[PDB]
Amino acid sequence: DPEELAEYRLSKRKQFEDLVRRVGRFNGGVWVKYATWEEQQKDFRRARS
Amino acid sequence: WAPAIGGEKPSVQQSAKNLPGHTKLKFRQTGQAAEEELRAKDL
Amino acid sequence: DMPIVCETCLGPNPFVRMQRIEFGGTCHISGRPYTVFRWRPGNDARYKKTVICQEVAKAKNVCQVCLLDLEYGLPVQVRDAAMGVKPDEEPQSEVGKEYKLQMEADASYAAGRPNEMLQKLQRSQPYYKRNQARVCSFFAKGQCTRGAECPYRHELPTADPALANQSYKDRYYGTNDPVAAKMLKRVDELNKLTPPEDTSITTLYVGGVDASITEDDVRDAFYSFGELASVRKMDVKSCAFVTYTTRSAAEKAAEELGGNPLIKGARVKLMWG
Amino acid sequence: KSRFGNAFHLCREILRLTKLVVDANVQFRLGNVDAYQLADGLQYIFAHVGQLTGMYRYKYRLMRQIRMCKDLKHLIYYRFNTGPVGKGPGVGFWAPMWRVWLFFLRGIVPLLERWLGNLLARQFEGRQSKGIAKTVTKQRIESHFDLELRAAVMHDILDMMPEGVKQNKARTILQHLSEA
Amino acid sequence: PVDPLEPPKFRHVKVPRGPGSPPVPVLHSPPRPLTVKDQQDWKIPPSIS
Amino acid sequence: LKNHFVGHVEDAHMHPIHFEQQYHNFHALGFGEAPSGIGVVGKPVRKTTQERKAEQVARAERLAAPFDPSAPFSLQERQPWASKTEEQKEFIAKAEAAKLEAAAGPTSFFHAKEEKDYQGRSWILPPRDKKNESDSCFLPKRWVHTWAGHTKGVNAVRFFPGTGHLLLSAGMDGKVKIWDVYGSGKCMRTYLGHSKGVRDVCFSNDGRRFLSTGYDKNIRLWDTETGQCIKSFNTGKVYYCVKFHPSDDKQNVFMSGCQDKKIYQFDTDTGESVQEYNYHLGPVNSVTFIDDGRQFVSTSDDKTIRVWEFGIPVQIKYIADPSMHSMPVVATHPSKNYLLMQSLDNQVLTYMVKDGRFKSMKNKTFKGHNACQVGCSPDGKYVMSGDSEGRCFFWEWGAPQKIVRTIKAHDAVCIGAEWNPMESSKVATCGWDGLIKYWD
RNA sequence: UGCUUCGGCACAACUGUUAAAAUUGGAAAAAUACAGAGAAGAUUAGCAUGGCCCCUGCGCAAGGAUGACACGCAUAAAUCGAGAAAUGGUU
RNA sequence: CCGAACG
RNA sequence: GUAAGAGCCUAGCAUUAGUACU
Ligand SMILES: [Mg+2]
Ligand SMILES: [Mg+2]
Ligand SMILES: [Mg+2]
Ligand SMILES: [Mg+2]
Ligand SMILES: [Mg+2]
Ligand SMILES: [Mg+2]
Ligand SMILES: [Zn+2]
Ligand SMILES: [Zn+2]
Repeated sequence: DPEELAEYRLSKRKQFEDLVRRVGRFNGGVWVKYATWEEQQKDFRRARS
Repeated sequence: WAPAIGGEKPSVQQSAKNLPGHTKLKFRQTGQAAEEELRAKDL
Repeated sequence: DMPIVCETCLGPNPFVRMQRIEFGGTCHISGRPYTVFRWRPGNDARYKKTVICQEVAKAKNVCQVCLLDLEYGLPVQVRDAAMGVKPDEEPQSEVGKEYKLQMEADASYAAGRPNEMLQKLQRSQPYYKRNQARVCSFFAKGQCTRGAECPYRHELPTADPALANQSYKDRYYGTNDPVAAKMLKRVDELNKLTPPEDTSITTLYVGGVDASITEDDVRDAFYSFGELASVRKMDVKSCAFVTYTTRSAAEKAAEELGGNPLIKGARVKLMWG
Repeated sequence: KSRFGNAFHLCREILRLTKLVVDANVQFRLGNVDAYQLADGLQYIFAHVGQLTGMYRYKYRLMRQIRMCKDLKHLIYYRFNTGPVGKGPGVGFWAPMWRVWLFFLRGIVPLLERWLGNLLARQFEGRQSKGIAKTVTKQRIESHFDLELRAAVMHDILDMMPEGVKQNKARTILQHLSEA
Repeated sequence: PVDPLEPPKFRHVKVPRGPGSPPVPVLHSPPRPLTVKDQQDWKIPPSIS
Repeated sequence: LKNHFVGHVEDAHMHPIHFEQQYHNFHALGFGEAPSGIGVVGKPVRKTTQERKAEQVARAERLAAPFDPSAPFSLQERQPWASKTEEQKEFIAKAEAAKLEAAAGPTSFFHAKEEKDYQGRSWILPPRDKKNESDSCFLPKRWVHTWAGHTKGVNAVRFFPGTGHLLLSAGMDGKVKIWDVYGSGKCMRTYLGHSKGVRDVCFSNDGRRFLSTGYDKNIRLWDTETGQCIKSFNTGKVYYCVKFHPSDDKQNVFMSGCQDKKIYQFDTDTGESVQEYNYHLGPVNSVTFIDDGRQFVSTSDDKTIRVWEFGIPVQIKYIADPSMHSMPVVATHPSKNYLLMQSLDNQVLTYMVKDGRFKSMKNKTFKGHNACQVGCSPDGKYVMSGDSEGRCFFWEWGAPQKIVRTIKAHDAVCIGAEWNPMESSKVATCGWDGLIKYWD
């Protein structure tokens, strides 16, 4: 859970940011996945954003 | 699927097509359908 | 149109010649080209220039030069600690930081009661000695030929060696800023009045009390932090005994009133009686 | 990554020519060369810029300065060697071809300052590779047509659908248009 | 005064465009009901190439 | 309600004398006029007629000088101006030379009753009462001992060569430790000095000396009985693998792998490095001697296993395949003909090395588990390894694809695994929980 | 230096991005080793699209493997109600 | 007439 | 066989701000 979590979270957030700068605007679907993932991480500042 | 949207120191790169040219406008004179000349007539 | 500057970083002269170098630098935080200002605070001074954007300055109410807060002149940590406010959320990345900036363009520090903590931990007169030449790096190595003429201080560096590596971004944001770290460890010791090995000594000595403060006035002082067992005046020493009924109440009274509180104006010291 | 363009190369062929000229005079001045050898070598430098510099590779319009200096050389050499004077080095009448290259340089100073300021700006500001508009050139003509064509069909699709119809069958309509 | 020989001093930075101005109420007339008929006369068969 | 941000900025217009005059009445003199029109600021910090006249005198005197129109002028001085505390700085520069040259201990806590036995014998002298159990090795069945005393997880333990009566392990607590197996099961004495956790263990031939590499970049060789440090070699490189040559002649020399990809063959006799092998490309993980100290094959983070000769600074042979994986642990098979390489892909590959003929024996490969030191059975029927979940795996020799024995040993990573050379079915397991178990 | 009632006046007025440095940090490259190329069978020309990807270029050209990337691998549950039956409580 | 880059 | 990139070690561009005690 510690600092191995945090870097898996860095990896999956960079994955999400990459996907979102690519595909985010032109085809929906993606922000729901990104936001539900950030909700799974119980990060609600991030998911609200 | 989605076009690029085109929203808008300054860069000092000067294009060749952006050098001064046609630096004054032609206006319509008396005889080329100027606006004050055309109120005068019944079109 | 005018720098946002610590009024220490303008020196004693009511008149300032300052050089205005528009697009003269990159903000040391937002990495942005901005208008730099350069000037000599006074005759013993060097030429200081602004270090950050004007916006990045007035965000955290810090000087454009010293990056210290504008109201109290203490690093952004010490003020954020006394402000009790959250860690900086602002993005460290510059893509992030510029995105935050271009957002805030298109659409909390002025309304606080003066914090006694910051006021207690600040300099009375201005640190003009911060506006002065660096130390002659050729005088250090013993190889300075410029003699007394050197515009650089002919002294050696007398500095903490963990210090002298300070980071702009960290002094602006508030993360591992060794100077404010030193300062908070200072206040940690001064907030550390030794509660002695004797657990049962339930009395606090109140010394340096000027005579116009009466025993019921110091009672009005100390009643808040716990029950008083007995308060005892002696103006000969200008001092007082105060015993409580519970140790933790005298601990409260030491901890809150150890950093030299002033009862009705008198600069008074506390000790474990 | 080390392929330089016509601005760099025109600048350095022009600097090679000024080196040649300056060096001709420095040879005269060190004493290694006569005044007659200096004059003949300067007129040689100015008549042989297509042989001595390679500057026409980076601005091929300066073939007309080279043709003009060749015509000037034919005329001057003909009128020079009339009589016993004959057929070799020794003619140093260099002001005609010198002024040909001075006209070249006056007219190309603004072009080259532009080009070199652009090179310096890309070096110091970086390439502005960001949302500046690409022309529709002959190689993009057919692909841009289809861009525009599909965008037009997409316009129409979104306007043709009734109010509560899932607006995502447009991709299959675009596939039907490809098929048709 | 700036040196006339001073080349361009700062490199240009790339950011994604911000959110924009805030949204505006969509002041529409009542939804007009899609029949199931007009749901079927906009069923687009899949394209078999 | 204010104009600027920190005050009010207002345009002004004066005549230029006034800015400068006031700026220099204060600037130079210290005290000047307030620009607000309110008083003055701060605290304060010609020519004549006889002197004027005397200068006129010297002028007319230089005029009275005789001029000789015949004489040229010469230049006499001709460039006189051109040809032209210290104590604190002396002390500071002394401190600079000091911090410059300075820019350019370990002890023992004995834990037995008495360090020697009844016959003047040191406790490391092998007891006679123990003999070899069975010519065949057997699989572990139950718990026997649990060697605890490690404040954090250990790196690995090793059985004392020949007799296997005691074992020495290095820990992430910073210490090397020695524990008895056959009698008391006690920690005999602690030996510390590593500035952080120690990295591995490799004992001397007869058990008198002991070399320990540390995460402090120091390789310290100390005693077994007396517990004194013999020497400590460091160069500023992080060490991973220690081994002295298995020959009894050159046991004074050891091996040292460092994440600088170099293998320093080190003199414990002289103290300075005897040989330097720099033919590796990535971090130095594992090294094992083969052919009776003749050949040493080294494991690298560039995924290559490189066999070399002792004394040959040119690598003998390199083996690095697209399916090769990180090699943290090498194990020397009893026959001296095989090596067990631990592959980061959760496998133990068996490589053949017989008389310089090294090949992949990709048929005899063990897999199924998840830097575990591989342990070899004394007769060669068993292979043991650590795994992710605290599990010790035992594979049969004829069937490395038939998982023989699964042992739930520890709660966390179990890296150290060693078959007792004197016992038949007692094993040693050591994990990253500070727990070590004995199997029987 | 003029002018001088020889007392003195007049004139002239604030350089320095202050370093011969000190740190200080970030960088492309090199080797190594990794591994090493669009489309649908193979082999292959490309021109695009999108952008916090750039490089070469004077570039509103052209090129960089169609410059790269992306490009979906949809373990994108795109998911659920209808009814009979039958069984469970209560009378 | 007349030569360079790129693909 | 392209030639792309990830990284490792070692790897010379920009900066002038900041150093306290009742
Ligand atoms: Mg294309
Ligand atoms: Mg292209
Ligand atoms: Mg091709
Ligand atoms: Mg492309
Ligand atoms: Mg093409
Ligand atoms: Mg091509
Ligand atoms: Zn300031
Ligand atoms: Zn000096």
